[PDB]
Amino acid sequence: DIEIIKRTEDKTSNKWGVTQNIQFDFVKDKKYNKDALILKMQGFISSRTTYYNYKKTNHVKAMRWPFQYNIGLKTNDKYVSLINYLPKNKIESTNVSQTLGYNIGSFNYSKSISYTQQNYVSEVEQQNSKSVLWGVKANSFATESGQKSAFDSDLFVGYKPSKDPRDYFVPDSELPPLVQSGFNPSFIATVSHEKGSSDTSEFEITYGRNMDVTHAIKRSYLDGHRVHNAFVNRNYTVKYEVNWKTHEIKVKGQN
Amino acid sequence: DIEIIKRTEDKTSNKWGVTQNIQFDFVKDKKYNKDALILKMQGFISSRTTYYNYKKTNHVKAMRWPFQYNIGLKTNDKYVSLINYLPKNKIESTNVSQTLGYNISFNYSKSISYTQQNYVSEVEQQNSKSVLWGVKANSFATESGQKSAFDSDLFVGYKPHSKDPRDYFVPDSELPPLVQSGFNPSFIATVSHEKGSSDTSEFEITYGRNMDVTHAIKRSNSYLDGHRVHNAFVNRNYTVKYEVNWKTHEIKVKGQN
Amino acid sequence: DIEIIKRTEDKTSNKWGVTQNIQFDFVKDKKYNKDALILKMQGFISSRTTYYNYKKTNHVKAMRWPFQYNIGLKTNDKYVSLINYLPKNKIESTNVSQTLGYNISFNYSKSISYTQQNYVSEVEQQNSKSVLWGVKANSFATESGQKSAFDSDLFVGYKPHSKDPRDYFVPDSELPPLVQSGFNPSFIATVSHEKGSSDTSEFEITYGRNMDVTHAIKRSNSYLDGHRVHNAFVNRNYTVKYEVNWKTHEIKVKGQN
Amino acid sequence: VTLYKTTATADSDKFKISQILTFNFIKDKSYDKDTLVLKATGNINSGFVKPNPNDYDFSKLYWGAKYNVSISSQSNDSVNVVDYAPKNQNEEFQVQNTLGYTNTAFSETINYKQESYRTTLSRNTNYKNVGWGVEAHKIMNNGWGPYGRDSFHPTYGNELFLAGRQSSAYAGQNFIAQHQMPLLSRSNFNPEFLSVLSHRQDGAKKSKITVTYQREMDLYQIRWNGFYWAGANYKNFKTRTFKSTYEIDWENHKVKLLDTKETENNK
Amino acid sequence: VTLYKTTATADSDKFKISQILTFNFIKDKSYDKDTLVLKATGNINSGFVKPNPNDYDFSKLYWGAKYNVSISSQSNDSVNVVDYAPKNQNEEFQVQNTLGYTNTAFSETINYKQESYRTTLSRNTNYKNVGWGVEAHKIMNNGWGPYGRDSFHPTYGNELFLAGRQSSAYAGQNFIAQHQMPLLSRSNFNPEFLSVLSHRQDGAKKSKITVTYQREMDLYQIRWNGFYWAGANYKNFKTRTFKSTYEIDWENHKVKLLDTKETENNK
Amino acid sequence: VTLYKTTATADSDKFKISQILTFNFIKDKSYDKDTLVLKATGNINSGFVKPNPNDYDFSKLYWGAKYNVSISSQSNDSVNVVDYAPKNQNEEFQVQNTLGYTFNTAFSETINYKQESYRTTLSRNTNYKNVGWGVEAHKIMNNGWGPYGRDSFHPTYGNELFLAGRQSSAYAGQNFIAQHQMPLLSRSNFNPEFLSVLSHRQDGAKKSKITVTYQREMDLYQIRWYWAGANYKNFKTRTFKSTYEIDWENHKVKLLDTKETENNK
Amino acid sequence: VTLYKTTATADSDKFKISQILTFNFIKDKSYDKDTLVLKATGNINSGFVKPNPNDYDFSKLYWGAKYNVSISSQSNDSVNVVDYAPKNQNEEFQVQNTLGYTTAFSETINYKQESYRTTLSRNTNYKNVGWGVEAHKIMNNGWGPYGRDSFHPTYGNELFLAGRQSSAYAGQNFIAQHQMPLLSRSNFNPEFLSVLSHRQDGAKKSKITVTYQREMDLYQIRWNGFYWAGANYKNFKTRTFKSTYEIDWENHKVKLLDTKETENNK
Repeated sequence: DIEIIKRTEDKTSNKWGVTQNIQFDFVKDKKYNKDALILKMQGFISSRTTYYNYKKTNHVKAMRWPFQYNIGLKTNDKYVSLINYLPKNKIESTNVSQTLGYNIGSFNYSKSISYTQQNYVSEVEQQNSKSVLWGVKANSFATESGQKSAFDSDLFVGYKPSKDPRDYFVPDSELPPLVQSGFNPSFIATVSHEKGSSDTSEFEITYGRNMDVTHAIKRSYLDGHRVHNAFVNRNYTVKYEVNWKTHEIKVKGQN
Repeated sequence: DIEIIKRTEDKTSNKWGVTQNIQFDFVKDKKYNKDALILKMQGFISSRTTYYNYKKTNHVKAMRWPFQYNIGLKTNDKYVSLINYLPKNKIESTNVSQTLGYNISFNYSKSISYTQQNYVSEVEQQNSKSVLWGVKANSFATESGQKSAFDSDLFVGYKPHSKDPRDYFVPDSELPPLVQSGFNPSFIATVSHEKGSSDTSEFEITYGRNMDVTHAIKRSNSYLDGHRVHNAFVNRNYTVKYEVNWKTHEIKVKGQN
Repeated sequence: DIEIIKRTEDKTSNKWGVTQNIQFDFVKDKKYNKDALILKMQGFISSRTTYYNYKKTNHVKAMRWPFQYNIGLKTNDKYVSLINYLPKNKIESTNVSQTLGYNISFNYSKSISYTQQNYVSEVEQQNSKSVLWGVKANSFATESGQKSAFDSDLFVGYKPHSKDPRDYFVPDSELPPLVQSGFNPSFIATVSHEKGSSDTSEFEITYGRNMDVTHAIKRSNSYLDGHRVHNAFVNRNYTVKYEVNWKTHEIKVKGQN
Repeated sequence: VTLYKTTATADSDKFKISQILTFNFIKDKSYDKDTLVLKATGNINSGFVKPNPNDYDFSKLYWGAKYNVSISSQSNDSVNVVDYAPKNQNEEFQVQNTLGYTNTAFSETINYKQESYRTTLSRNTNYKNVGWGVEAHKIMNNGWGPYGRDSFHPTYGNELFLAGRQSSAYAGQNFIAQHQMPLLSRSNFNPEFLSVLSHRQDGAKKSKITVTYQREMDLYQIRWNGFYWAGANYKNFKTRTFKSTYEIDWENHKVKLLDTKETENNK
Repeated sequence: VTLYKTTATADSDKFKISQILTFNFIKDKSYDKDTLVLKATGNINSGFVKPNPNDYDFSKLYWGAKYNVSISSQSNDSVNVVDYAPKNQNEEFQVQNTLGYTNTAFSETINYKQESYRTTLSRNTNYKNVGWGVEAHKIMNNGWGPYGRDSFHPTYGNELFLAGRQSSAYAGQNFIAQHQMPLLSRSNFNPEFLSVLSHRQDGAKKSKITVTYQREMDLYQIRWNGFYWAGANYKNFKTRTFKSTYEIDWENHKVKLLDTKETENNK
Repeated sequence: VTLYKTTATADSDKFKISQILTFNFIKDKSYDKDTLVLKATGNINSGFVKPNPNDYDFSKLYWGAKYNVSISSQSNDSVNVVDYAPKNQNEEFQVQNTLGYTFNTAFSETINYKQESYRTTLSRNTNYKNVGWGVEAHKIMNNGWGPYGRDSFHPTYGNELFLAGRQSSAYAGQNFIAQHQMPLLSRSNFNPEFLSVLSHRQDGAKKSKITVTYQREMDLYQIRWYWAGANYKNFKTRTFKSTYEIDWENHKVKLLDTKETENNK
Repeated sequence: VTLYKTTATADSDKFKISQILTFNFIKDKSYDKDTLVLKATGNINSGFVKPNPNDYDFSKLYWGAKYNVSISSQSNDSVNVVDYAPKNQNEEFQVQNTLGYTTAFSETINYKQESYRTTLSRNTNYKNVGWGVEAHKIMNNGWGPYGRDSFHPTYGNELFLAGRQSSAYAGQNFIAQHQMPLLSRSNFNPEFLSVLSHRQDGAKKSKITVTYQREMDLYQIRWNGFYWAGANYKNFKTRTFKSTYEIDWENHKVKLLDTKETENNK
C-alpha cells in the first residue's frame, strides 16, 4: 500500500571541493492525503585542509582547516513543507557516580561523570516549514596526553621547528579523518506537497565548510595562535526542481 | 479466540487537581465462562505542592508536599470479583558481595547493592471487591548522597532570609518530578462478572494524595533547619463512580467527590 | 511425523518421606526404527532433617541431615536400552586472570573464578540397563565465607545451652532449602525398546537420601564444637516398580519398598 | 488440545485474607487423564500491629513472619498433584579466589542473592497436597545484619527491629521506623503459586479441592534493663488461617466455592 | 482497524518557532469513539543573545532556560485527551553500600542519569489539555556544578555561566565559552511530544485544537565588586509565545491551519 | 533430504564401560554418497581405587587420568570419516598491558583465559578411516594451589597432585587430599559426547562394519614419608571395543561383537 | 527487483597485486537508472624488503605503508558513483572525569586504535571513488604509538628501531619481523563497495577503471658513535596496477579490456 519512486542526482564542484549525492524518494502512501518526498542528502565535502608560510616571516606557518561543515535545505514553494528531518538536537545526558566514605577520623568524597565524545557534533542551526540548516562542528579529539578541545589554540600544533610549513603541524595520523580527508554527510528530510497545486517545486541544497586558521610560531618550540571563523560559508549550492506528477528531476542551477 | 470492546472516560476535578483517564476493555474470551472487564487506570494527579509563611512569624516558612499518592478501586456488585491486578507487592531482593582476605594482617568486606525508586508502590488492601495502592516517597538522589523521605531536612533550602517562602526550600531542579509536577498513575485491574446476573455494575475509582509539611526555620551567622509534620493531610482524594452495562457495553458516570 | 502418548504416576511413601512424580512419554517417531519411551523423574524428597539429645547426656546434641540425595532408574528387560539421560557429568571449567607487575618491586597475582552450587549432581553409574545419580552437598554461602559440606562445624549453632537440641544448630534461615525442606528432583531418561519383542517392560525407580549426623558439644566462656559422622545412614531409599505396555500404553505399579 | 478457563474467589474480611483461584482445564488427546492448571493468588495481610509509643521500658509489636499456602485434593478421589511451582532452590553463588605475592596475600570473594523472605516447600507435600512456606529470611536492619526470626546476640538478644542498643528512651519509640521494615513484615503478601493436577476420566465428574492461606505473626519485644536495650522474638505467637473448599466440575469445567472457615491460634 | 494520516505546519519567523504536527486518525470497530494520535515536533529557538565583549565591570546575556509546549481541545467540543508521552518519571538510581574491617570503613555509592534539561508535565494538564515544560536542570560549568536557574552561593551568587571568580578581564568576556553551554540554552529545541485524543461519533464533524510553543529566556548577569566576580540569574525575563489553532475534520481526516498568534512578555 | 535414525549399545559390566551410539542416516539427492552422523555417548568409569587408610609411611591410589575414544571403518570398505567434533582448539586468551608514571614507574601485564581440569585433543592416529580423541587430565588445583597434572615435578616433593600436606603428621593412607577435592573425571565417570560424520559409496556393499573403542588410562599416584609424591602414567589400562554392522540399505545397525582387554604393568 | 551477478579478475604477478571484482546488477522498476553494486577485493602485497643482516653502522628496509584503491567511470559516459563504503569516520571516544576530596582530579579516555586507518581519497567525486589505507598507530613493543612521521629530536623516528644503545649490527637492530604490523610486511586484502548508476537511454557498454597501488616507505637506521637513530621516508617506491573493464549493462556481463603496471622510484 506504499509505492516508492526513486531518483538520483550527483553533482560535483571542483571549485568548492564538494560532491552532492542526492536521492529523491517520492512516497505514494494511500493512507496519506498529501504528496510526499524524502530527500537523502549524502556525498563528500573535502576538508580542503592546507598549509603555508605566513606572509614573508619564515618563522610562522599556518594551517587552514574545517572547523565546521554546513548542510542545508530550502524550498520556495509555498505548497511544500518540511514535516521531518534527521538528525535533531537532543538533550545532553551523562552518567554520574557519587561516593561518600568514612574511615574510623577520615572523610572522602568522590564524584565521577562519564559520557561519549564525538570529534564533530551535528546541531540544528535553524529550521522551519521551508528549510533546515545543520552545522557539524569540531568538538573534541583524543590525543596522547588527554582529550583536546577544538578551541585549544595549540590544537594540531606540531614538533619540527624545518621551514616546510607542513612540518609546523601534527602529522596526518594525529588528525581526525574529517580534517585529513573530509566529511561524508548523511542527512534526511521529508517534505509534504499539497496535491493538485504546483506541478513542480524547487529545492536548494547547500554543502560547504567554515575554515579556521592555526598559526604556528617558532619561539626553540612551537606556539599556537588561532583565527576562529577565518572563512565562513564556503559553500556549494545546487538547485534541483522536482515534478510531482512525472517524477522528473532537473538541476536548475549551482554556484 | 478473543473479542475486545473498548470504552474510555476522562474526568477532571479542579478542586482536587486530578484527572482520571480510564479505559474499560470488555473481554469476550470464548474459553472463559464468565464475563470479564479490564480497567486501565491512568491520568494525572498533580502534586499541589505549595509554599507559605508560617502564621505571622518572619523566620518560619512552610512547604506542603505529596508524601504519598492514593489509587483505589472498589465495586459493590456481589456478582463481580477482582481476579487480577498490577502491580503487586514483591519480596525485596539485593545483591551481596562478601570478601575475606589476609596478608603475611586481616580484612573483611561486605557490600550490598540495589535499585532505589523515588516513590514505591505498595498494595495496601485487596479483596474480591476492591484493591487499594499507596505510592510512597522513599529515597532521593542528591549531592551529598541519597536522602530518605523521612529526613526532617529533606527539601530544606539555601536562602535565609529572602522573605519569599519558596526560597526556604530547594529549587525545582532538586525536586523529583513527582513533587515538582505530580504522578501519572498506571494501574490495572481485571474483574469477572457472573453471566446473566446483574445487568449493570458500579465501580468507584479513587485518586488522591497525602501531604506532609516541612517547616523551615532560620537560625542561629544564619542557616535553615527542618521540622516535619508527617501525614499533615491524608486522603485528599477524588472519587468517581462509574457504572458498566455488561450487555450493551455502555459506561455512565454516576457520581463524583 | 512425531506422536507422543503421555502417562503419569504419582506415588508417595510416608515411611520414606518421598513422592515420585513420574511422567512417561511414549515416542512414535516415524524416522526411528525402535520403540522409545522418555521418563521424566520429578517429585519431592523431604530432607527428614531432625534434631535430638544425644544418649542421656545434657551437653551433646545432634542434627541428622541429608548429605546426599539418590536418584536411580533400572530396567529388567533385555529388549530395552538406555539411549539418553540428563544431567551428565561435565569437566570442571574455571576462569583465570593472572598479572605480573614491575614497580621501579615485582608483584604477581593469580585469581580463579567459578560458580558454586549447594549440591552437585554426579552420575554414579550408568549402563544400557540403568543409571544412578547422587546429588551431594557441596558448598554453602554464609557470613564468614563459603563453608564446605565437609566442615565438621557446618550448621553448628549459637545457643548453648538452651536444652532444646534445635538450638544447638543454625536457624532455618541459615540452612539451604535442600536441608530445611528437601529436594525436587528433575532427571530425565530415554530408553529404546526392540519392536515387537516383549509386550511389557519393568522399570524400577529409586529416590532417597544418605544422612549425615552432626554432633554439637558444649565446651569450656562456653561455646559449641562440631563433630561429624559422615554416611551415618546410607541408601534410605524409596523404590517403586512400574510396568509399561509397549502396545496398549498402560502403566501399572507393580510394587514398592 | 483444548483449554477451558474459569476463576473463583473467597474472602475473610476479618483476617484480611483473600484467595483468587484461576483454573485452566486442559484436555489433551495424547494423555489419558484430565489436566487442571491452578494458579493461586490474592492477598494475605501481615497482621502487623504497631508498638504503643507510650510503653516506657518494655515494648512489643506484632509482625508477619511467615505465610503458608497449601492446596490439596481428597484422599478418596482420583485427583493427584503432579507438578507445581516454585520448587525448592539448589542455590548458587559466585566465587573469586586470589593469591598474590610481592610478602603474600590470599583473598576470597563470594557473590550471591539475598532475599527478604524465602520460599520453600512444605514437608507435608505429597501426591495429593502441595504447600509452601514464605518465611522471613535475611532482613537488614540499618545496613546491619542480616537478622531473622531466631537471630541471637548473647547480650542484646534479637536486634531484628531494635533501633539503638543505648537509646535514650522511649521503648515503643526504640523500634526501627516502620518504613525500614521489610514489606511482607508490615503490609500484605501477594501469593503467586502454581499447581498442576490430574483427574481420572473414569472417576467422579466432580471433586473437591481445599485451599488454605495462613499467616504466622511473631511477637517482637524490647526491654531496657538499666544498662542497655535488648530484644526478643517469639515465633508464631499468633496464627490466622483461612481455608476454602471448592468443587471442581471436571465435565463442565466449572468451579464453585462450597465453603470457608476461619481459625486462629493465640499463644 | 483503519489508519489515516495527515500533517500540518505553522511558523513564526519573527520568533524562530515552527510547529510540525503529524496526525494519525484511527478508526477501530471495537471502540465507540474516533481516535487521533497527534505528534508535535518542529523547532523552538532558544532566543540566546551573546554578551557584548566591551561591557566592563558588569555584563549580561539571555539564554533559553525553559520551553513549554501545550496541546488543548475546546471546553464546548467532545474531544478529550486520553493519553500522552512523555509522562512524569518516578526516577531511579543504583546504590552500593560497603562495610569493611581490617580500622572500620563505610562507603555508599549511588549511580544515576543526569540531564541538562528535564521534561515534566504542566500543572494545567487535564482532560482537555496536556502540556510539558522542558527546563534547564543540571548544568556543568567545566567540571564544576551542577548549576541551574536558581543556584545560589552566599558570596558569588549564581555561578552558572561565570568563567572565574578572580578573573582579570572585561565583564563581557568572563562568561564561559559559548560552546561550553548546553545545546538547548544557546541553540534550538526540537520538541517531540505525543498526545492521544478521543472524539465522540455523534459530535460535530469538525473540531478545534490549539497548540502552543513557547520559550522562557533567562537573564544572566555578572558583576565585579572590587574583590571578586559574582553572578545573578533572573528567570523568565523575556517570554516568546506562538500559538496555532487547527481545525480537525474527523469525518474526512483532514486538518487545516486556521490561525496563529505571536505574543511576548518583557520584565 | 531424508533422515533415518537408529541406536545401538554395548556394555562391559566388568570394566564399567558402556557405549551408546546414535545413528542418523541422511540421504541427500544433491550428494553422490550415503551420509551417516554418528554420536558416541555412554559411560567410562574412572577405575578409581581409594587408598587404604592403614598404609603407614607409603601409600597409593589409582585414578582415571585419560580417556580414549576411537571410531573406525574397515580398510577394505568404502566408508570414510569426513568430519567430526570436537576439533583441536587454537586457544585464545585476553591481554591487558599497562604503563604508569607518578611525578615512579609501573608496568603490568594481565592475561585472562579458560582453565579446564581435563583437555580434549584428537588422536594423532586420526585419518580418513579413523577418528579418535584423548580426554586427558590437564590443569588440576590441589587446594588453592597448582595447577598440577600427570607430570608435575617439584625437585623436593616430586608430584604433589593429590598430596594433602608436605609436613603432615598422619598415616600415608590419610595424607591424600579429600576425595571430594579431586576432579570429577578422576574419581567418578566420564560421559563421552563425540560426533563423527561418515560417507558410504552408493555402489558399495550394502553392509559395512564400524569398530568403536572406549578406554581408560589409570594412573598410579603414590606418596611416601618430609612427604613426597610420584605419579606413574597409565599403570593400568582398561579397554572395551565393539564392532557394529551398519546396514546402509535398510538403515539398521546391529551389534556384532565385543572385546575387553586390559594392561597392567 | 531483479539481480544479475558476475565477476572479473586481473593480476600483476610482477607486483603481487591481484583485483577481484564482484558485480551485482540491480534492475528496479521504481528507479529510472540501472544500478551496479561493485565489490572490490583481492590482494595487494606490501612490497616488504627485509634488511640485509650484514649492514654495519647503517641499514634500511622497505615496508608497505599505504595502500590506495580507486574505482572510476569515464567522464564521457552516463555512469555515476552514487554510494560507497567505508565512509570517513567521525570518531568517538569515552570519557570519565572524576573529582575527589579527602583534592584529586582525573580524566580517563577510552578509544579504539587501528594500526592502519582507512579514509577517502580527496579526488573522490561523482565519477570516481578512492580510498587510502595508511599506516596509523603502530606499537614498537609496548612503546609508541609511532607512524610514518614520528619525530623524536634525538633518535628521529623510532618506528622499527630495536634499541637506542644497542650493541649489534645495523640490520640486526630493527625489531623482529613478527613484531611489525601485518600490512607492513605481508598482504593487504581490500574490501571496498561502490554503487554506480547508469542511464537507460545511454550506451549499452561503458568502461570502469580500477587501480590498486602500494606506497613503500624506506626506513633506515644509523649509528653515530653515541646512539642509534632512525628516519622514515614516505613513498620512496610506488607500485601500481590499473585495470579497465567493460561493463555490458544490457546483458550484465563484464570483460577485462586492458591492464597496466607502473612504478616510481625516488
